[PDB]
Amino acid sequence: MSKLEKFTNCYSLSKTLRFKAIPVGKTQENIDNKRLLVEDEKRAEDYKGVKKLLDRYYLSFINDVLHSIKLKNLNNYISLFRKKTRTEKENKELENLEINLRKEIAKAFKGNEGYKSLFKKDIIETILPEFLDDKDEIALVNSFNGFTTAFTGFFDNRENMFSEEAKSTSIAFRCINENLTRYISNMDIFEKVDAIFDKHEVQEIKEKILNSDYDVEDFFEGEFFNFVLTQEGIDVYNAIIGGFVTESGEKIKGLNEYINLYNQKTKQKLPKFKPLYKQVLSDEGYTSDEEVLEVFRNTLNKNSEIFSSIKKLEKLFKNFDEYSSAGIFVKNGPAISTISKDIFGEWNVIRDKWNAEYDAVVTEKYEDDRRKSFKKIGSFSLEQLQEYADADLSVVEKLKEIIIQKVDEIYKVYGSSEKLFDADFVLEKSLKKNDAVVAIMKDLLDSVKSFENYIKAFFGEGKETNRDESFYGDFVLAYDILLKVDHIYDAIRNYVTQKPYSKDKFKLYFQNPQFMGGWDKDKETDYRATILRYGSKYYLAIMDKKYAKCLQKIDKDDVNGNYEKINYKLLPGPNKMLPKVFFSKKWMAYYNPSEDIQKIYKNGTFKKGDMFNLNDCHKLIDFFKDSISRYPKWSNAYDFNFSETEKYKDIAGFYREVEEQGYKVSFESASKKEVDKLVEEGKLYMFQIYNKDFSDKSHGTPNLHTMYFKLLFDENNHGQIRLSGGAELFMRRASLKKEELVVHPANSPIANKNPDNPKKTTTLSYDVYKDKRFSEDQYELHIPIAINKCPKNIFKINTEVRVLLKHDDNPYVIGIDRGERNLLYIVVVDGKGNIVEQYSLNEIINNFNGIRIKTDYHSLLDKKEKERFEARQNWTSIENIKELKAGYISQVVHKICELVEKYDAVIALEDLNSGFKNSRVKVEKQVYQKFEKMLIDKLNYMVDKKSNPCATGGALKGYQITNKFESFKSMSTQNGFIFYIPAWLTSKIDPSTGFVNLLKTKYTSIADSKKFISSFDRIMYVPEEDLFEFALDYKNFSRTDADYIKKWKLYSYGNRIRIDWEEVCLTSAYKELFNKYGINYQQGDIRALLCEQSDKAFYSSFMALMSLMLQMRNSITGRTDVDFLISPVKNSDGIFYDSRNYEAQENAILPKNADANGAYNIARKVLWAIGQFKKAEDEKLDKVKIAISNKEWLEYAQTSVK
RNA sequence: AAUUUCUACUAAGUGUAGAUCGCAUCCAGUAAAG
DNA sequence: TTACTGGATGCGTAAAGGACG
DNA sequence: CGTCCTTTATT
Ligand SMILES: [Mg+2]
Repeated sequence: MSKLEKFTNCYSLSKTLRFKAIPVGKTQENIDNKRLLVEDEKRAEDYKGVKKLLDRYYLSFINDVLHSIKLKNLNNYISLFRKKTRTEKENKELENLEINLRKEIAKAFKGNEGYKSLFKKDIIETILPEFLDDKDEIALVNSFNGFTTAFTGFFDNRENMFSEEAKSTSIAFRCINENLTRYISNMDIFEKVDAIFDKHEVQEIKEKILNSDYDVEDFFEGEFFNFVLTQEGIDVYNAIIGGFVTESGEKIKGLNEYINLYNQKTKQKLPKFKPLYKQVLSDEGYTSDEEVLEVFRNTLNKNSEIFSSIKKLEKLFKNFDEYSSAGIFVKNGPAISTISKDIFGEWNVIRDKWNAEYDAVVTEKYEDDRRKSFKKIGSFSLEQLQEYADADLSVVEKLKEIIIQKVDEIYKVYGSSEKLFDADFVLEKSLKKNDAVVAIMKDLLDSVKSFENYIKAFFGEGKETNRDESFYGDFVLAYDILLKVDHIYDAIRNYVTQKPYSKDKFKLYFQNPQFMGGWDKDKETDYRATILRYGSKYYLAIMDKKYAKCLQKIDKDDVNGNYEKINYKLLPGPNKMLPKVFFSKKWMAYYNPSEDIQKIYKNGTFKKGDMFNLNDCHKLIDFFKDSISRYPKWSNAYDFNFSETEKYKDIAGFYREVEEQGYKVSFESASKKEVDKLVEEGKLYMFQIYNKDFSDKSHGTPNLHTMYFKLLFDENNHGQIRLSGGAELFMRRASLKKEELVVHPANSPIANKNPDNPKKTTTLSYDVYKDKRFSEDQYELHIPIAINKCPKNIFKINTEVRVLLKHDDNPYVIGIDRGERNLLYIVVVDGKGNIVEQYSLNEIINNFNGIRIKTDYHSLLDKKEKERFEARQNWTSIENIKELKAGYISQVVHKICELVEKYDAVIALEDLNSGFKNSRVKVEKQVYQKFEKMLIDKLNYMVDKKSNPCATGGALKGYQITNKFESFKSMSTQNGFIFYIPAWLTSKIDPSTGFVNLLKTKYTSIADSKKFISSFDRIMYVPEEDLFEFALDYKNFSRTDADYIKKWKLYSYGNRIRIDWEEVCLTSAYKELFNKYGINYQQGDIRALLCEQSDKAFYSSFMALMSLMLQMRNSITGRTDVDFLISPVKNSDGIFYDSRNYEAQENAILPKNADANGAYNIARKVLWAIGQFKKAEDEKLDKVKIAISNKEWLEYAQTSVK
């Protein structure tokens, strides 16, 4: 009974293995003498050029069919689409009409005589040349005759456009699912807003845009949809909505622009038309230090247009007082937070001063309709913001001094960068080497980017009642120029952040358009590539064009050494292959098929469906079985042992066997002298298939991909991992020069980088070079493999995980959380919430033999964050931080694999689609999304390298506990052994009671503080404990619906940390506050005494002391020792939870700190989800809803503790 | 600081630990408030 | 002020079939 | 003829 070992052999997946290809003997000389690498480097450049020409005809062909087309269901479909109350029967009716519309478009493409020609040999040889009218381009298309097969990959990408399926690539999908849906949405908007378009206004658009051929009204009729399937038609429909610029250039207004003015001027909010997506085929980075520089000097020198727009905006905002503050607006969003801080010094006083009108009891249903109407507002005027400004304070004037300050900072940074704009300037060193120059460019780009992004706020996205067009004329003219710095900034950074070496490479064909397409022995002559073995080494052997049969004549040599030549036989896609070989002209004449058989096949009765007859399909199987016996190329290759015909449920049952049996890989001997003579003579080219695990010097654990490769040829592998066709071979030219490589010379000691490593220094007898693999031309071989090609353990993975989890008695859950003090933190938990393991993943411990050496990835990030600070915040140090985290999670992935294998344990992760990231965490959402992907990817085939391959868990019996990755958005609910969870109330929660602070202790008023004190049931001093006790029922406070116990007694127990920072003893601080105001706190219930006090400084110290008491999480930034969690509430045995009581222990039953609490509590929400499983029936486990609500969580956290 | 490739390395000396789905094609613009 | 690649397509083929000398 | 390039068949 192990939940893990029930998830093997579940579904197939493809993977690619990569290797260096090292030429052997005279291979590279003979490749050089034949100029093969030059031919292929040119062919790659021509190949990319031909595809763009091929696109042109494909584009032109699409318009021919799209213009002719007329959709049949159009009116009926649109009405059914519009009904908002459709029976489920009518929803399936709509799907049928939607499918038929896509089929009308696709069948219009595929019904042509011409369609079949586009993806055949003919297009390059004949159809394209006649189409083109340029002599040069026709010559390029002519370069690829006899090379048509190599275009197959490109053809398929285009076949996707003409599919009828609802897929992103399809034309019919763009037309029907996307454009037609938008068209219908625009008809709805049109009828509401039809009248406001002026009679003159429409007659304009008909002559200016339409050219008088159609009326603007036609474009919002359903039957007129056919016009807009073409890109030409889309351009016209979008032009009505957006507006047009004629050949004369006169600006023509658009319908959506009219709507803007109306809703603006009348302070209304009518809807606006969606433009139509482009058709599917209608219409790069800087490459050198000289180009990167040339753009910086051209776009940002002191007489560039961007610098001209800065001088105009300086003159515009210098006259800020001259304009109407009622017609100047600031877009609502983050810019409201910033500008609020800029002038008052406070983020949320602008928040308050419109809360001032809007602001007293708070049901969250009212608090959302509060908080929401809030977000609805689009912008604020300078007058509205001045209405918020206290008297004697001018909002416009101190905005002027802030904007003007930002332009003066640009001009100062220009003077520090002035020599970078001399026509005389030349570059001494490369930019990445030249930290000084890159820092100068960055400083200037930043000062202009920040000025741009800050000024962008003065829009109001209007859509805005009467705007100061005198201000927004000069402002829009200058800003559209200034906006160009965004593209410039991103391009220059992306260049500096790049690596020094280049991964650029090109494909090698060896003059075969289907080169190395497959490995089948019979096709070895046609493909001219095969695999050899000599001891531990493996080789790719390529037969030269003039000697395709040279390897076939070789025989085994009894006396001398022998290569092992691969014997690879595959029967691919038997459902696809079996008919073509048996219904081919060549075989159909040989073997008389009874009319029943060709009927059944032409009728489709063997295929499952309403046309399906078991006996008919059975008859087809026996026909195939007999023909396979008569077909000896197949019968002799594979030892076929078919199940008896009568057993088969469908035709796929017979195919499934043929597919599994249709695979064989063995090796044949071949004379090493004869083969090596072929290589010497130039008849054969030989590369060693190589990574560093094949080196003589290599020792210790190999790469997981090295194991996959060797297992392809291991006789203990029985179709678990098949060697797939479609391998490719590339040349990646050297990107670095050897003389320019960083060297650590031999016999001189090199300092080690790891602080934890005891050995501080290493000395070798040989030289070592940084990035040596890019200082030389390198072949690389890509090999596709097929894992679990015939899966036998067919079940829905989530349903099985739910069945096992329910009936599993002691479910183990692995919780993972992101901490502020800890990159990641792990808590493993048994089926009842007890903590089994808890530790930080700040240090990755690497094992080699019995030795252990750890790496503190938290200290690595700390040193690189300090390196970021030094040298401002350099473009590279951010990349170095981004890559180091990416390599960190690849270490953690294996640490979770062990824990899943060790505890047979389910994983608990944060749902990043719902939760909100505090940004105190070191691992930002983006790096964590990447992690949760890698976790998914590894769990499709989870393998422990150090396990014996035949074992379950080993490289031949990998675990499949996770479905294939789909999207970041699909990382919700559950993916097999992984459950995604909201992070709400996982850290700031007492693990020993489930208690949470639901109180709002922010001070607003004396009157608001009095109702707060009165809402408690009792506040008294407890002499026998020297504590203050605050009894409360959460029902007497607002926004407290989620709590389940309701009644709690708080205590001023222990210390807190106020935030610089100070330590506050709660009990004595309350006594200090009460003594300052003459309150007698020993006199039983004190509640009347506090409310009697009339001083506001009392209630502010009182609310602040309540804030500290309910602040269960206490930290000092920069003090990793202080992250303690303390509860103001007692448990069952009258103990207060204090996380420092458990951080001391080696094995603690409760979390050791705030970061462990989250990982502890993320795992407990899975336990709740397992609890819901144990409530349902085996058949309805699919129906059980996993997502936990805050009210279900607080009920579980407060009852499960006991 | 060597790598099929990536990160961390130097890991006891031409390398260590973990990870690693390639190749082509198309369409995109969202986000985001204790 | 944000950092946007993120989504989905499709192949991972041997043997029929034909063109060209 | 052979040889090389093409085209094909799809639960
Ligand atoms: Mg290794």
